[PDB]
Amino acid sequence: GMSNKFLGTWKLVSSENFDDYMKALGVGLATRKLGNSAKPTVIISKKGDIITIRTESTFKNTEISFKLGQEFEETTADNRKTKSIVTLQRGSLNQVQRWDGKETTIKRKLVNGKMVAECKMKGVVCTRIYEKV
Ligand SMILES: CCCCCCCCCCCCCCCC(=O)O
Repeated sequence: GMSNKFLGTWKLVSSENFDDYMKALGVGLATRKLGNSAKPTVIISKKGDIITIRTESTFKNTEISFKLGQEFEETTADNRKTKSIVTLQRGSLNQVQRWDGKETTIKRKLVNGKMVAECKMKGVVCTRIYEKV
């Protein structure tokens, strides 16, 4: 299953193209400004076969709990109500969110002890790097 090397608390240290990513999602300007300013913390944890990914920022906190490969209801930070599935592919945690006939993917993998999130919406690709705290 998911490597335990994912487990822990992670701090955003880099973001690239997040603004176009948020635009692609339909996020408005004032909200994009706060999203570009945010340096969130991501806490990954597990209890049994339930994985929890919690995101904490001054603007918005979010949290999802799921079992691999089982679709669940998610409320995103920009308040989309999505049906989502997290899968494991070559050590990459891959989240797909679907709503209103659209789809975005967030792929999280470990690289030299950092966590790299790649976010994809309509060909826009955003890259966010996190360091373990
Ligand atoms: C990310 C929380 C704070 C900013 C909230 C602004 C609303 C836009 C959210 C878009 C989806 C966020 C995807 C984040 C991917 C990651 O975990 O790095």
